[PDB]
Amino acid sequence: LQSIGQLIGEVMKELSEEKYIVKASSGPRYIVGVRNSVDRSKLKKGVR
Amino acid sequence: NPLSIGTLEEIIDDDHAIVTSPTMPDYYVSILSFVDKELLEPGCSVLL
Amino acid sequence: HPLQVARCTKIIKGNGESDETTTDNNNSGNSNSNSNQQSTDADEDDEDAKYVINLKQIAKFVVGLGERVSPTDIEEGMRVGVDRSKYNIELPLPPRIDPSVTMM
Amino acid sequence: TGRDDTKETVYISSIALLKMLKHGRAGVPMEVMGLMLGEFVDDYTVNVVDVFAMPQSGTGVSVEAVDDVFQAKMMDMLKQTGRDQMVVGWYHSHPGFGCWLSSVDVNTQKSFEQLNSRAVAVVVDPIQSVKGKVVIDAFRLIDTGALINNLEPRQTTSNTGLLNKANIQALIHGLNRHYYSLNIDYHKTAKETKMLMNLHKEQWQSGLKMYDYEEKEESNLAATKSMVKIAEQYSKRIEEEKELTEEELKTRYVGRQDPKKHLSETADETLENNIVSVLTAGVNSVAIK
Amino acid sequence: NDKVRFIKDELRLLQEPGSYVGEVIKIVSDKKVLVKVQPEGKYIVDVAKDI
Amino acid sequence: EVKRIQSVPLVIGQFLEPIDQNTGIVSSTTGMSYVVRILSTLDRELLKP
Amino acid sequence: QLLEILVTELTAQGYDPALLNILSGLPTCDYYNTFLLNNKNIDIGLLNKSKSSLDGKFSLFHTAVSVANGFMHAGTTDNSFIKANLPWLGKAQNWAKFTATASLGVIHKGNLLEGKKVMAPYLPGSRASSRFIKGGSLYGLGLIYAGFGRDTTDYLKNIIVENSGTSGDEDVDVLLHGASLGIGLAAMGSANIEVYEALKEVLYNDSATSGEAAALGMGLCMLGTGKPEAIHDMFTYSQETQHGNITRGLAVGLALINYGRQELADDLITKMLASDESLLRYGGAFTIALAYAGTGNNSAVKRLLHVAVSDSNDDVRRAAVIALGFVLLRDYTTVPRIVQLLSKSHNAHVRCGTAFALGIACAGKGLQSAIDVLDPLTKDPVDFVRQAAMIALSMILIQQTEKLNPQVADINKNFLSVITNKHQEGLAKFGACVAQGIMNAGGRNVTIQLENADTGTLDTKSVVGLVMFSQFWYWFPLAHFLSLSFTPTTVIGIRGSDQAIPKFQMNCYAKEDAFSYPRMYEEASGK
Amino acid sequence: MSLQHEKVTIAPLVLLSALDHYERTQTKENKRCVGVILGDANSSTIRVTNSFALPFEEDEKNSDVWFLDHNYIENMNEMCKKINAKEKLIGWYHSGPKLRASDLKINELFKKYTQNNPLLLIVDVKQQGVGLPTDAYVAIEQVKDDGTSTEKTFLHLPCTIEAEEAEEIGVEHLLRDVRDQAAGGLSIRLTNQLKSLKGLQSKLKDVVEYLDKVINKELPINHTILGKLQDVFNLLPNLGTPDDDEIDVENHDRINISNNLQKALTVKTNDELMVIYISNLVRSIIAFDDLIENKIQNKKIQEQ
Repeated sequence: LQSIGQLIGEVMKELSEEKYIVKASSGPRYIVGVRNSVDRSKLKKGVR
Repeated sequence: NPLSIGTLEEIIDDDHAIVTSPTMPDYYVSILSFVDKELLEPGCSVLL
Repeated sequence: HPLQVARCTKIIKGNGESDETTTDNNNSGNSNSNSNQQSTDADEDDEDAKYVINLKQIAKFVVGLGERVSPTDIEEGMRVGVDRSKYNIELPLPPRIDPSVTMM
Repeated sequence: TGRDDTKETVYISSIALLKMLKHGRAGVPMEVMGLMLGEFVDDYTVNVVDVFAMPQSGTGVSVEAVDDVFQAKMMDMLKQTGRDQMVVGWYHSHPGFGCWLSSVDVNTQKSFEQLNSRAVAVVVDPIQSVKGKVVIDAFRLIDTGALINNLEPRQTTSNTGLLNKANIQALIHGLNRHYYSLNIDYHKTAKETKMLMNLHKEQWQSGLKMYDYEEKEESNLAATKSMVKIAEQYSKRIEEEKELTEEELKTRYVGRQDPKKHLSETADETLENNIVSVLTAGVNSVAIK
Repeated sequence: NDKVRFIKDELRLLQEPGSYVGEVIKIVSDKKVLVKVQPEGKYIVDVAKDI
Repeated sequence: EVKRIQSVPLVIGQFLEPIDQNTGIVSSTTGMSYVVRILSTLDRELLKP
Repeated sequence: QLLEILVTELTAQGYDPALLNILSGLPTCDYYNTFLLNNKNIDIGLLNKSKSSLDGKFSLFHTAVSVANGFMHAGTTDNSFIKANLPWLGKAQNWAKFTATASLGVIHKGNLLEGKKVMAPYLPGSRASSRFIKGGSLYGLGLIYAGFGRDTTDYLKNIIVENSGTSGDEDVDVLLHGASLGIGLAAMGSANIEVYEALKEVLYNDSATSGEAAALGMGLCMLGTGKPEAIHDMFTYSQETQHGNITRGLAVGLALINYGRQELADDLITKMLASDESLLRYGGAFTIALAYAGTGNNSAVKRLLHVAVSDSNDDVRRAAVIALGFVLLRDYTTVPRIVQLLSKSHNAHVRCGTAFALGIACAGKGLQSAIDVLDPLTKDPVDFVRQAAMIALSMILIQQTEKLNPQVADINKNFLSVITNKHQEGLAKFGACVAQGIMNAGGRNVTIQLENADTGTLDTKSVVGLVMFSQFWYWFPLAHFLSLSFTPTTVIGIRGSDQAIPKFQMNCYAKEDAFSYPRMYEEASGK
Repeated sequence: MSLQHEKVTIAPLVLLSALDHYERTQTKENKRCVGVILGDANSSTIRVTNSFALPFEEDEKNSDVWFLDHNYIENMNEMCKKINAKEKLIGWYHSGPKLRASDLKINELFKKYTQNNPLLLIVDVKQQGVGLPTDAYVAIEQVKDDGTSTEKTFLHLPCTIEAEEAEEIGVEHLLRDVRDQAAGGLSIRLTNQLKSLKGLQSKLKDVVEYLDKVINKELPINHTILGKLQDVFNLLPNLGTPDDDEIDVENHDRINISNNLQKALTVKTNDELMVIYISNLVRSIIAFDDLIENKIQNKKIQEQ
């Protein structure tokens, strides 16, 4: 209850190393940030 | 202010009505004001 | 007002739904109990016929029993009024626009 | 008559600001509950010294959303450490909506009015706040008797009378038939400020710290080429640029998003950077050996 | 002074809320107009102070 | 201050046309067609299309 | 001060009782009352339109109209305010009601014989409903008898020791706020130490409203003494006390005490701007203002100018500008040059203080250049910038005909226009109404004189008027202190042999109608 | 068990809370505010997320007497798991600034609520240091060298303030000062560079004093300090090597690029001058025109 859910999208296109175009399942396309925790080597286009 | 367009589907005989909005939801509303159910008729567009 | 209008699409009994799942199995809990055999940790939940409604934005919710009527009066295929956000039957609505139509 | 009925200046301490943001942002997308503990003085001054978060409720914010077991226990703990204060209000969030009280929240204010009739209700959005001045407003009820007979306004006397407001929506409807809004005043000392400014000793150690010189050369390289390429852009600007009306020249020769301004910034960042790098190097030479 | 002031005034416009966009279908008799808000439904709404 | 709003998180939309240099009309990907203010010292030499 | 010691010396030398009575101030009051009594011009039509627009159902509106009309009918006892605004006065509530009782203390100013008598049914022990009426009469008494009566002080001192043994009741607090302001005025420049002790108790209760009132009341009395016991007490007590209404008042209160102290207040000033409370830096700005007033000092002009810009609080900016025109009082033509930058500002509060500064500085006589500056500030889209400019304009161009100077014509119609419209904001409405009251004060024969021109030397009383006047944002009825800065302007022939006013006529090379009274502000039956 | 505490990140919530809490007990004159700190632990990065007071007394007559209420620590745990389960006891703040040996024994107590070694977070509330508003130490137990016994001791482990993201918003709101050190423009960093030299120099002065007291006043040799100093002498720049010579060539390389930029601006600044004089040229003509134009205006009034 204190951990809380999360939202899924897919990387629609790489904007920058530190900026990504994701398409949310909820609805709208977003520009998001990259957390310290997720590495940019993992990030790429078309990955969930 | 503002006033949303509505439509009057039917009148329920207890000074209430069933209305259908331009938004996806539909709603159980009270009949109010100077306009009565005698002055209304079903299928007429009404201000909510 | 406003009670957003929904409609029953399923009678899922309240003691057959398995609201509790610590000691209860999904198929049924006892069929007339759910957590009245548990009083070792104090949690209470029984109810009869909780219904699944379908909203007109097409979202489904398990909602309350009638809070201004008896649940006998609320049926499968009967429209109902539920709160703005607290989604719990207060008032039933007739089962559709069927009277008068049929009788002609 | 009777009560003064002028809306308080709410002075929220630094501790209480940051604490509210901490519990709100972890909890999104959900509502949060909590009680505000302070001291009330004067006839219109509440000082909200501290807060405590009431655990996350399963029905959301309502009039049942304080459990009396947590509440009693929680205040009892403040009494054992001398941090004790009195409930002077309550806070709640709407996580996705700006500041206002729904029907339920006003009804909660009616309950807190019973306990203290100068009570505040503070609505904190945790995510909409990027300044942290914004989307925090406090509300306090104005008497019911006051509403009916049109003696409702009496909040404009005995304040600054500088008001800050926006939105019609729920906000305004809430205002007319119930409560009155006034800005959040922030109180601090220079000991809280002093703690923030420091961020270790590596703050100042880094001024001496010199990067890779591989990086400096790269930055300076990029900048050199950039100024040539923007000088050409600037050459187009002065291609003639003597035809009438300044506005038609701005659009035509790209005087909007000016190449002269762009050259200027580019030069200055690089000029000043290399100034510090030569200085810190020279500092290093003489100082160590 | 001109420059700092402008950078802050554009920020103030962002912070204050959105706008939408309709087209006037007809004029109604309370000094309101029937607008069809183009991406949503209709709203009947009061004139401006310039309109 | 402005730099922060400029930066993430953002919601994508699509520029339609100007209606004024400092107010344009867009449509968001949430589904809502919004009239929106344009921050100055943005490239307006590619914004217009 | 100088009058009081001179009366004592001449009675003890032995002197005729005419000269002695003159210095005591009884004949001068009387001559200027008679002048108002004879030449006053009432406008009822201003009251009824003012009233109508700015209803007394709304608390902020009630405040503007009340102050305006108090100045309108000022200096003579009159029934125009009372009769016209009789259902409207009954429309008040809360602290707007307090303002309205004290509005009678402006109206009834001088008329010394009738002075106790006129406020009498509104006093404690004649009133038994509304605590606001009981409090606002004592302040209304205080205003009438300001800098006059040494009889009056004692009545109020009796009330004060009565009411400062009690603090637990709200009634007692409202009542003792009006006693405490009243006594300061009544003993303004008396420097009497007994007044100080009585009101130190009032400060010491930690009351919301009587503590601010007491801070102001004690500095008015110890005006310009620079006594080091006072200097210690009020500064220390602002650290101790963390009620922001009291802290503010002690800071303005200190500014008062250290009037005309010059560089022997330079030590006190250092400490006030080095404080971390926004209240003390605000009152630091008037500490420079009053210490070095009307006098060229390098320290004074440079420090305010620094404070105005550099500070990280917005109130402190606003204040330092108002302070700048107090330092540059005598050199009142140089203020628009400096404050052009401050009119042009990005800071709302900077701009608000700029309008007030011209207001005060160039108050004393027309200066067109100032107006040219304030014309943009009138139309500025910050609301409180509007409120400040609307007010300031009327003080500079005070009681001059719409024909004599055309600029007056525009400025009057602009205040009216604002009042007709209802889409205008409340702050804009306040300033407009109030400013019209500043134009049309005293029956239209009064001006604000910053100094007496038979000697060219500053009037002690006026300077202190404008500091309290300027502060009204944080405690609406301090507008009333403007009484001290208006002075009737008139020649009064006097018998040197009978001491009575003769009628006779003089030659004056003049135009025939340029210096006649302005025309009327009424027309609504033409429809 | 783990010995993992290598980096200690502090939320600014912790430093302002310790400031309040000292004053809500009113401890003074080497009486202390001892409370708990919560966060995450059993990890390479410790994030100190929260702080609370506890009941606590400090006796000046003997430092081995203090009070602590155990029942308070057990009851506070129940509550905090409901607000946030990512919060757990990770150790204790101590007001300081003086670290004592009796504090090792308080330490043992806190080792019975957390698996890891407890973190003792010295937060100076008296604000005597112009830097270090956090110093962090962790008790570890090790055989000390030089014929010395097993000592239980508090070793320094790196800490820095870094702030949470949710905290940040308020940090931005409350800082409305110009910031003398913020790392800004040319101006801001010339003020820094000077500040930085006096910083280091004072730090260097403590080392001198320390060394003297070892052989004068016979301080205990702590060979850890002395080991670090061997490497200080071993990372000294030595002149006359080809490295130093390349660095002096590089100062000219960098100043070379600075020179080209300075010329380029001289053209912008002269561009602005040219453009004003054109305006003034025009304005001379416009002002001249008014004089002619009056005649034209005057003539109409007479006619009409």
